[PDB]
Amino acid sequence: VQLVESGGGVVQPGKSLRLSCAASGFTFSSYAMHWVRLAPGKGLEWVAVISPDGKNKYYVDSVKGRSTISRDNSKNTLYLLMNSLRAEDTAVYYCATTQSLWFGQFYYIYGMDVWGQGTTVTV
Amino acid sequence: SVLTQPPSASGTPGQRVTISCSGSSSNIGSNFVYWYQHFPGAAPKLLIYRNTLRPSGVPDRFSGSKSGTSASLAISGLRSEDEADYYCAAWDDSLFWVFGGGTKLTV
Amino acid sequence: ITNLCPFGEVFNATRFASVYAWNRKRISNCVADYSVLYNSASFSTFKCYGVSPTKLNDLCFTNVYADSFVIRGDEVRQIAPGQTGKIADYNYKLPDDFTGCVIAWNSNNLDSKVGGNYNYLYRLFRKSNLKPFERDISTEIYQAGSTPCNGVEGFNCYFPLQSYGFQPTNGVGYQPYRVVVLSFELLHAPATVCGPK
Ligand SMILES: *[C@@H]1O[C@H](CO)[C@@H](O[C@@H]2O[C@H](CO)[C@@H](O)[C@H](O)[C@H]2NC(C)=O)[C@H](O)[C@H]1NC(C)=O
Repeated sequence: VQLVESGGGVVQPGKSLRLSCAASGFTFSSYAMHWVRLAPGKGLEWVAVISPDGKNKYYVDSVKGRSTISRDNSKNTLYLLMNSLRAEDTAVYYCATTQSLWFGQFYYIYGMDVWGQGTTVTV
Repeated sequence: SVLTQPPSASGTPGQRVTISCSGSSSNIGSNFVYWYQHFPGAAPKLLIYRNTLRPSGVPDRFSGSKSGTSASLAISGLRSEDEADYYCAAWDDSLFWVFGGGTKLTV
Repeated sequence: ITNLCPFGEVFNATRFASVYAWNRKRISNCVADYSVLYNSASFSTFKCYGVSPTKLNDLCFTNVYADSFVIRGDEVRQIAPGQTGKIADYNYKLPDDFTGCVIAWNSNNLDSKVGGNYNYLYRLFRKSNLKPFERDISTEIYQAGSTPCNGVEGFNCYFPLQSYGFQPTNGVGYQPYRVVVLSFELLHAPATVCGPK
């Protein structure tokens, strides 16, 4: 269960960014992916959840209608697309893999289990 | 952060320290709250899930419980190398994964 | 009229059953007064899928079943044909075709002690969608994926019963609601339950 991330370079406000999380050591198609962020001087804040099938997904209120979450099982990759950023969006973004096998649509038993390396983003 | 937590806590090494996480009835009640720890400059790790369970490789010192619209965590035999921020995260009934403000622990 | 039905026993009760094992009472051989219970406005929601409630006393049946349990005030709508969720999917599902009434009334004062009640548990994570009118007291640890848990708990193995967080102050949403379902059945034997003559 090894998770890595890439992207999130120094980008000025109003531009678009793509973050790629790569996973290994398990079946990437049997788990629901989580995206979260850690802002300086603030507690961890959830960003979004994407189901393994991609049919069902949810976003946090702050980032709603200005972002996209996608997953490629064949390449075992997780893409986060951000557009129209702002000052507060600057944070270390993290990709997390649930351990519980997907067996329905509950989204409260699905845990933010072992974490990824995460990458900084500055707006 | 709908959840509320004490700004910080500390104590001697080994008096069974406790940390309380408070939230409404739509975040930590009728759902589950998981507790993670964040080391300074290191990736967070899972400590307690489902309010009582524990993952492999985590010692028996950490324990957790829920008492209605609020949860608590207990660390017995605290060592000096447990400095980290403890976060309690629960699923809001509607769409959210509410996170706690944090708990800066010191020895 | 000589003898009346025991609606008081199933309505005014202190020890009131939970949802995952909903209490079932069989009523027959007695005259039932539906007008008295309908006129009273104490009942928050009084729906009747079938015959009109006001004419209930004009109908005769051979058996009626009084199901009873407690649920969150928010999800009281789930007790009705068709609707699906966490109560009508894994706990208590009515058939698509229905004939009974569904009384549901608030009971915040009578329950939800200061420190919490915790006496009401609801099922969760059922293996398959529940067929109509089935109760499953089984507490066997749930499983998914492929690995079977040997009576232990962890990832992929859950405890199917979850307790409510009833408190004296929670809002009209997450407050206890006592629900009683009066399902009639014509069957074939001569009708017994009827209205006053
Ligand atoms: C359940 O108890 C309540 C409260 O006692 C009943 O409502 C009224 O109670 C008073 C005294 O307790 C009686 O004098 C009234 O006659 C009751 N109302 C009616 C319409 O009879 C309530 O009736 C009881 N439940 C049933 C099915 O009778």
